[PDB]
Amino acid sequence: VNSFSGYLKLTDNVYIKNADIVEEAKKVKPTVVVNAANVYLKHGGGVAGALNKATNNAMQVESDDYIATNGPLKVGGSCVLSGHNLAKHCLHVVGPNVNKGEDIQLLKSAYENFNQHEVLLAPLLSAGIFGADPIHSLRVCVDTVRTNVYLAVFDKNLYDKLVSSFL
Ligand SMILES: OC1(CNc2ncnc3[nH]ccc23)CCOCC1
Ligand SMILES: [Cl-]
Repeated sequence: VNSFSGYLKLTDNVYIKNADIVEEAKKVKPTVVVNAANVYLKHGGGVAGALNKATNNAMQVESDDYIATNGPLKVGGSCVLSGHNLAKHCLHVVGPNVNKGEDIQLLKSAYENFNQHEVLLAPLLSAGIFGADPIHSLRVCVDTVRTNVYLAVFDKNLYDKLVSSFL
């Protein structure tokens, strides 16, 4: 039993809700919140910009030190950093950015990072400003993630379409 509330159950391990991931994280304080990161951990917009703003830029400060030490992530890769005031940990996961020409096949590799964590609050990878089809992202999530994932979908209109078309 966990403290996630109001989710629709899609499969044995995948749950979905119309919610602002920032507000969800502040309420639940989950062990792991997933950020929709880029390889530079430049949290300028989308989910990443919103999560960073909620940390008063502390996420960006930590991220800049991480990059200065380690260099960029790989598309499809991830790193675990602090969750600041939002979660115990933040799993920064890089889905492919379609608006950069990146190979959508890497979306499965990106979701595989979730399997290293027993429970996660997460957005749909590569959705929004990363340019992928969210229906496809949800399908890849369900077919790749085996741990317990709670998906926050900000757009109410998009949430209803994902549920109604879910196979
Ligand atoms: O959910 C999508 C990604 N964007 C966010 N998701 C959750 N919480 C958020 N807070 C700020 C941005 C944001 C992906 C599916 O298409 C709709 C947008
Ligand atoms: Cl977005």
